[PDB]
Amino acid sequence: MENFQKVEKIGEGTYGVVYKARNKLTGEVVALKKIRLPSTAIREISLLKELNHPNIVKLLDVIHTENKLYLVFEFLHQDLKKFMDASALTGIPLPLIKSYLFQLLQGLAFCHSHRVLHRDLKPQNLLINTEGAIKLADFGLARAFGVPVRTYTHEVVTLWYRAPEILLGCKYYSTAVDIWSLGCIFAEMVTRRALFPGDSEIDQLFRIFRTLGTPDEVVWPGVTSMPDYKPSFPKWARQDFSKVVPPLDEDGRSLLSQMLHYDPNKRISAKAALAHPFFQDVTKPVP
Repeated sequence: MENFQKVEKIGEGTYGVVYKARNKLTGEVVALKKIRLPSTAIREISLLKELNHPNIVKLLDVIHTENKLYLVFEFLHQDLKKFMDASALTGIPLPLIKSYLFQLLQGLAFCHSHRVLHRDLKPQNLLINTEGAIKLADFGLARAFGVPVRTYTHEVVTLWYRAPEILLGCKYYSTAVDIWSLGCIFAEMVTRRALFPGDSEIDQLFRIFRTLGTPDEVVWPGVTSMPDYKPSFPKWARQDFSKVVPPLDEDGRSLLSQMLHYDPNKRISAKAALAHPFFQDVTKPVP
């Protein structure tokens, strides 16, 4: 490319490496992602150039050159995974949990209003600044290519944040998949512990059943007709959420419960969740 100077590698996303880089012409400091290459990828990333929102990482340009796709992004400060790790002793304060959950729902509501799914929400894919904003990153190829099992580095793509409709092998995905993922992140921010740390598809599903109870045709009409559903699934009782995410207050447990509804058609929308009593006292603090 020979137009930007790489200052440092800052990450490996699902599809490619990411560099802090400095535009040699504009002095501009960017995040530069490089994906090794097909034409469908390029056309899909181009639609992202229009998906602008304060809670989506700003895509500044897309360059198809030399069997490579470079994405130029605005430069933020750290991923949420690092901030959660850094905070494991103290715990992220609630108003900041509340602020971040508010902003992510705002980002999802925008995406979902334009029928764009993230499909791979997780702390690794959320970027914060010093200003106390949080942003959706690493999405837009999922509609076309789905979610790979592994990264370009052959790292395992975590299942901890996958909706059960996906794990049970439904091949048509609603916006509800993102709400599940965000519910998982919410609980993790509170408890400083992954809600459903599965290491396999069936291990992920059984962790979900152990906490929320095994779904049946009552809670989830059609579920036992899912492609990968087995009548031989063990039948666990639903657990008290007071056990699951202490010491989250009643409004939090109630929002979370609606975010982890088994039936994607009963699961709260981004837009509904923004109206939830849990956000009545919402503010905007910083790390």
